[PDB]
Amino acid sequence: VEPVVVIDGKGHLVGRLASVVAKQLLNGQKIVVVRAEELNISGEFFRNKLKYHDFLRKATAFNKTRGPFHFRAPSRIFYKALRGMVSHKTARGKAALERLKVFEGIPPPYDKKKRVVVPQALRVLRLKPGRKYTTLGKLSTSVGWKYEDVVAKLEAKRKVSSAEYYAKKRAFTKKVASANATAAESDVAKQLAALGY
Amino acid sequence: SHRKYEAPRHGHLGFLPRKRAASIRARVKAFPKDDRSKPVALTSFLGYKAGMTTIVRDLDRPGSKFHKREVVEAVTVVDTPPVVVVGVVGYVETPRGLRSLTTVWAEHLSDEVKRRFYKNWYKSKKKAFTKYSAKYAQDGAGIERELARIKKYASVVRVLVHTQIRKTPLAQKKAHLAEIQLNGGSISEKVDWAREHFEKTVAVDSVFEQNEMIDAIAVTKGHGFEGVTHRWGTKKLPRKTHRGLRKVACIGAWHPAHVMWSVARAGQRGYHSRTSINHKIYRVGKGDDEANGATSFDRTKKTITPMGGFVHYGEIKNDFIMVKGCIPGNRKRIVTLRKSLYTNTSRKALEEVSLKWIDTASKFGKGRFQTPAEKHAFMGTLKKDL
Amino acid sequence: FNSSIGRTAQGKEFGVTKARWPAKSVKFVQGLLQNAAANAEAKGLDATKLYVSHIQVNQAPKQRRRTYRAHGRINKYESSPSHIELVVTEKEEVVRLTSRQRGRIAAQKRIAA
RNA sequence: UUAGUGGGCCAUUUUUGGUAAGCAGAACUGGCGAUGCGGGAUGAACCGAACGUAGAGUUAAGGUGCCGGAAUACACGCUCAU
RNA sequence: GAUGCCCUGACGAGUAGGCAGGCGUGGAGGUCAGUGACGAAGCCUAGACCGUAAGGUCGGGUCGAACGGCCUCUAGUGCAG
RNA sequence: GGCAGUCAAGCGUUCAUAGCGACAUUGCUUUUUGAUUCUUCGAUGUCGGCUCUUCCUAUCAUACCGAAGCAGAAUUCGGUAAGCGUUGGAUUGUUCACCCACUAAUAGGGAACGUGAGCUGGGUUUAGACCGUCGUGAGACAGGUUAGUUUUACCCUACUGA
RNA sequence: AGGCAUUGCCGCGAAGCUACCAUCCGCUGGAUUAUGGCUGAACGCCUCUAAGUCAGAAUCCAUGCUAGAACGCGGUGAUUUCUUUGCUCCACACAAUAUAGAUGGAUACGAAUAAGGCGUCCUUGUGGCGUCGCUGAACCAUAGCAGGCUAGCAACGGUGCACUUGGCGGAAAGGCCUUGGGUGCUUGCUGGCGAAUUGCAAUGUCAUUUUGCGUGGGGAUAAAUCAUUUGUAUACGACUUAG
Ligand SMILES: [K+]
Ligand SMILES: [K+]
Ligand SMILES: [K+]
Ligand SMILES: [K+]
Ligand SMILES: [K+]
Ligand SMILES: [K+]
Ligand SMILES: [K+]
Ligand SMILES: [K+]
Ligand SMILES: [K+]
Ligand SMILES: [K+]
Ligand SMILES: [K+]
Ligand SMILES: [K+]
Ligand SMILES: [K+]
Ligand SMILES: [K+]
Ligand SMILES: [K+]
Ligand SMILES: [Mg+2]
Ligand SMILES: [Mg+2]
Ligand SMILES: [Mg+2]
Ligand SMILES: [Mg+2]
Ligand SMILES: [Mg+2]
Ligand SMILES: [Mg+2]
Ligand SMILES: [Mg+2]
Ligand SMILES: [Mg+2]
Ligand SMILES: [Mg+2]
Ligand SMILES: [Mg+2]
Ligand SMILES: [Mg+2]
Ligand SMILES: [Mg+2]
Ligand SMILES: [Mg+2]
Ligand SMILES: [Mg+2]
Ligand SMILES: [Mg+2]
Ligand SMILES: [Mg+2]
Ligand SMILES: [Mg+2]
Ligand SMILES: [Mg+2]
Ligand SMILES: [Mg+2]
Ligand SMILES: [Mg+2]
Ligand SMILES: [Mg+2]
Ligand SMILES: [Mg+2]
Ligand SMILES: [Mg+2]
Ligand SMILES: [Mg+2]
Ligand SMILES: [Mg+2]
Ligand SMILES: [Mg+2]
Ligand SMILES: [Mg+2]
Ligand SMILES: [Mg+2]
Ligand SMILES: [Mg+2]
Ligand SMILES: [Mg+2]
Ligand SMILES: [Mg+2]
Ligand SMILES: [Mg+2]
Ligand SMILES: [Mg+2]
Ligand SMILES: [Mg+2]
Ligand SMILES: [Mg+2]
Ligand SMILES: [Mg+2]
Ligand SMILES: [Mg+2]
Repeated sequence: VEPVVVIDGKGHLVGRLASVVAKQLLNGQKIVVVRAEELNISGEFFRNKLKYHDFLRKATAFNKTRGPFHFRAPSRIFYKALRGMVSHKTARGKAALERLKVFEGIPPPYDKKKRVVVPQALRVLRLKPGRKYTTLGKLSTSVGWKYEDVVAKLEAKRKVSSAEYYAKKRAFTKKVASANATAAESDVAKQLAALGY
Repeated sequence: SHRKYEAPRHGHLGFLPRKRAASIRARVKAFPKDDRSKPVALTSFLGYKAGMTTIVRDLDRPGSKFHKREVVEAVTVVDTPPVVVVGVVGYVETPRGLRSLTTVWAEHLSDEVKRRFYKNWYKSKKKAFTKYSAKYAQDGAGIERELARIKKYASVVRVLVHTQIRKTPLAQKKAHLAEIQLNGGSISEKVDWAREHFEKTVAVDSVFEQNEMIDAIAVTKGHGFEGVTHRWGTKKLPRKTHRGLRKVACIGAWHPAHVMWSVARAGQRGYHSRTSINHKIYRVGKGDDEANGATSFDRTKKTITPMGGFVHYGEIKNDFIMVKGCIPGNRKRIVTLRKSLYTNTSRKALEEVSLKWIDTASKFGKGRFQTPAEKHAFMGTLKKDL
Repeated sequence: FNSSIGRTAQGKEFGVTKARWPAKSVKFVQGLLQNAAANAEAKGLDATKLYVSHIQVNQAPKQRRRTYRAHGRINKYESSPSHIELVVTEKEEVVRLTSRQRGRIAAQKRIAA
């Protein structure tokens, strides 16, 4: 419905989110994912580290620059999951992946835009409580990502600015909701209540 | 089947590819960790390799068989005139790494530096920084705002310095320009320091001291296209070998059906960037000093320049650094000296060094005399003297 | 026709690494430009505005010698001659609409006025 | 009346030699060879189904997170694996 | 046009192989009182038409002396190895 | 063939299991050799060594540990571990073997039984020759012996540099 | 004083190249394995393990070191007229261009989920009280020739455009907010006039790029390469120097 959808990666499961994003892009919806460092993977940390090490073992024996390339940043781990669920060697697949952007943290311009979630991929709605899970920032750091602290510093700053914004809107929402309550018990308001408004 | 006898591989896969460095000036790829309690200071310096010579000193190493005995030691002399500061760069941390936010330049740049912005100086109209300098007109609020930017946003500050290559004996007139990181102080203190040194010189004695361990970053001497025997150190094949013997006999198994990146092959040798660590400073020489080759034990008034000049270099009329042993690069090559990235507390690192004698005979043959006077005494009068 | 020739800085003005100085070719082509310029003068064209508007080289019939190879064999050793030709030249410097579209265009102009 | 053929090979079941074999040798049937098509990623032989050229509908075997057409369907349990 | 016309129902995989109906080439008998220096034959042609196909037909360019349709006869009669 | 389990009668002063382990019995491996004959007979160069890279772990050494019939020292059994090393020689074409010696240690293997347009050509394996046995003879011998041409890259890729 | 002897031969021999045959140099953090532990249930005891947790290997990941994506990115300097009036920016036309796909609005807390949001009160708290959820099926916008021309009423609100005021924003800020006046519009309410024939539908053309070209207004006044030259470089290109 929106011409761009900005998904807050936080608290979502890599594969389930990947599967939904992949389908959305193939259907011609532009998507942006933010906070890829807060994304989860089911399974305890150690297991997921072991899986990443198995992946690091894979390389063209006669020349390691010929791939596979082992990207370490959270955003690129998510991009790998996605790229695998799209026919990325076709022109249609290349077009589909041009409709996607993934970021650690929430950079401009997306810091002042609404962020949605994807309930079919939320960890809190999907995992049985008690099952262990990995957070992707921790995983990324353990396999050589270098910017966990920078993103954390920048996110702390953004959240200070954001809390101030919210405090102001929450104040303006009182004035409105107050002025709407005095408008009740007018003829217009009673007429509207008949028609379901 | 398994190789019949084991041996270590030839050469180190951490220094690949063995290609020609991208510039003649090797990049400092890491600066020391900043302690912001300390006063503001350069973390590195630029110089030119003059040559090597020889030193005597007494060894202070308790437990050694050579404790309190004279050793002779090779040294390397780097010609280090003062660097001029001509700008600041502010870098900001990002999730994609450090990015330069803005540069500010000094109002007046010398032709030594201006030359670095041209490939054809003689034909040019010499317009570099002509519009920029006019930013300093009025109060120069344009500059003040750009400095304020750096102070507001930057996480690391580096000064742009240039060598005074005019002060060397080199034929080149175009100076080398490099960013050096300021350690010590707050970001505001760092950008102030830089502002109060625009157009001013910085002397090597400000940066380095006697006994300090330092790192030498330089492009190594070039040797052009080289065979596998000298480039990798592989074993020469037997004299009976048809089709040549300075080779590797087997460049791989049948599978993988590809030559592997780990096999020794012929190609460029030398002109590689290298960072050699832990060179102890044995002397910070003054240029003004007429006795900068003399010691407490050898009171002979003389400079470090050996009789004849340093071969392929010249005199040394400037401040210099004398470093134990050898460093990458050849005579005349730009070299970056850097402060140690760690705090070495070896007994080797902590030794206070005092030179008994510096050799100053000619390096253009089997020099027998330290000075012209020494020669004239031993020889006596010659026919040309009359 | 440049496989395994050498590299040279004089290629840079044309964007290439591979260039050469084929003197025998150059001489033959300059003889033809001289002939074409003369021919243009005889027709009374303006020599200042002449450009090479067509130049074309074609393969002429080979000329055959032989070379002697090891083990008593013989191989060809042929010339690859050319036909060249050139020309210098003086420089010199209904709508179908449906009724619905017609109706729209009319309505559009009735409002604009 | 005349052509080609007179090297076969595979699967289920029965079966001999052999430690066994994608091994050797028989029995009955079905196949491949001579055969595309849907499925089993891929594959002579397996599953479905055998083929003029088209249109519509419905299905087989196999499937329906995404690659990929089709329920991130419904239901009861089980399972956490350095 | 009875080898025609038409009605009805069913069917259509295929190597080796068999048979059938056709297409094409050099030459022969017959015929169209056939085409042609006002352009025969040949050749070129991301121009057109007919045929399931073998193939046939037409336009444009090039060219210069012969050549085709149909009914039959006959073979040194069709190439990717 | 090689390597590993299970059971536990016994051995182990005493005591099944520190270390071992009979009678049995379950497996794994493809560095043995067989079995087979599917691929190649209009040819995939046929032993070994030399050179060089990389991989496996069933670990000889080195790191950190558990066990002991671990007092110490020495050693033995076991774990995580293939990160790092694993040699110089006498005789033999040797692979294998064997001995001397050094060593922290002289572990085992794979990669078309890695690697001949990389070498070498000692062996084998054409044609010359000798011997022994065999054969009436021509001749035979997975028996011994001696002499016996080792070709081509300028293409594509791969790799190394530019 | 020299030639020739395929460098005639011998001794020394600088430079260059070079040798465990020479000299120098070879980093320190984090996370783990085995293992040993802590707290501790299951199982009223016990238990290193189940939840949770400590130490820990030649391991792993960083630090450091080499290359730098020839389709990754940043900062910064100078950007040619003096004559085909070349370059640039802005406004305005006029052409072309071609779209990975506008058709009312991408509508901003953070954190938790065996818990929260909002409001409210006070002893300001891990506080008391109330209320909400059970999906955005929302909220906002939304009437007028694709939206005309006009007359009033009521408010002094809403909203567009250009212009100003002050501020904040460097993660990719290139946007958010704010002052003031101006000028439109107002469907908050009530009037008047227009619309036809696109013929019973036909996207029935309303967006967004990229580039050129012509007008007017501003602005700026270089380099690189070849050739020559160097030897810190080199097969050739390339590199590094000088003019
Ligand atoms: K081998
Ligand atoms: K060449
Ligand atoms: K028959
Ligand atoms: K027969
Ligand atoms: K079939
Ligand atoms: K199939
Ligand atoms: K069926
Ligand atoms: K896929
Ligand atoms: K006829
Ligand atoms: K065989
Ligand atoms: K064969
Ligand atoms: K040894
Ligand atoms: K001989
Ligand atoms: K001579
Ligand atoms: K306890
Ligand atoms: Mg890395
Ligand atoms: Mg070995
Ligand atoms: Mg060396
Ligand atoms: Mg030879
Ligand atoms: Mg010398
Ligand atoms: Mg080539
Ligand atoms: Mg010859
Ligand atoms: Mg001959
Ligand atoms: Mg027959
Ligand atoms: Mg028979
Ligand atoms: Mg037969
Ligand atoms: Mg058989
Ligand atoms: Mg057959
Ligand atoms: Mg399968
Ligand atoms: Mg689908
Ligand atoms: Mg048929
Ligand atoms: Mg004939
Ligand atoms: Mg004709
Ligand atoms: Mg054609
Ligand atoms: Mg004629
Ligand atoms: Mg014939
Ligand atoms: Mg042919
Ligand atoms: Mg054929
Ligand atoms: Mg062949
Ligand atoms: Mg061959
Ligand atoms: Mg071969
Ligand atoms: Mg093991
Ligand atoms: Mg084998
Ligand atoms: Mg082999
Ligand atoms: Mg060979
Ligand atoms: Mg061999
Ligand atoms: Mg070979
Ligand atoms: Mg031989
Ligand atoms: Mg013989
Ligand atoms: Mg060549
Ligand atoms: Mg636990
Ligand atoms: Mg680059």
